Amino acid sequence: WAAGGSNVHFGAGCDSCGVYPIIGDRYRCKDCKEEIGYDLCKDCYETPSKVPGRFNQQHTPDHRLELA
Amino acid sequence: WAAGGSNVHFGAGCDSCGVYPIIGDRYRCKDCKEEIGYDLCKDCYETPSKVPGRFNQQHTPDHRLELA
Ligand SMILES: [Zn+2]
Ligand SMILES: [Zn+2]
Ligand SMILES: [Zn+2]
Ligand SMILES: [Zn+2]
Repeated sequence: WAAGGSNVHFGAGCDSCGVYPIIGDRYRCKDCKEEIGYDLCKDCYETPSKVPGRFNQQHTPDHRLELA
Repeated sequence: WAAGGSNVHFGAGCDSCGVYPIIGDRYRCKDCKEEIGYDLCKDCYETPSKVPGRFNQQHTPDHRLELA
């Protein structure tokens, strides 16, 4: 069972703004293969933003992001 | 950034024993609704034993389960 439901993602936090839990939609990078994952909320997804990661990930603007 | 993410899944709980977070391996149903998730811990997946949540109108014995 998903924790928090479908509008609260207690299993990840935004790498750009640090929000936790991710409220709303969640976007997850499929290119960053580091174990920690790379995730962002919608606001940070929609905003042009250079955050390479919060846990020493290597996320480049060419990386692809999908929603869960 | 995913919390846990290795033997700790803060985005899911077992539908069989209600444990949360699922510590250890996590099995997720691929046939149940993408929205309404169905998850199990290792113990509940491997054990052949009735629990009151072992199958429902939504999650049915033909459903397939994958590892995370
Ligand atoms: Zn990335
Ligand atoms: Zn954000
Ligand atoms: Zn199912
Ligand atoms: Zn269980």
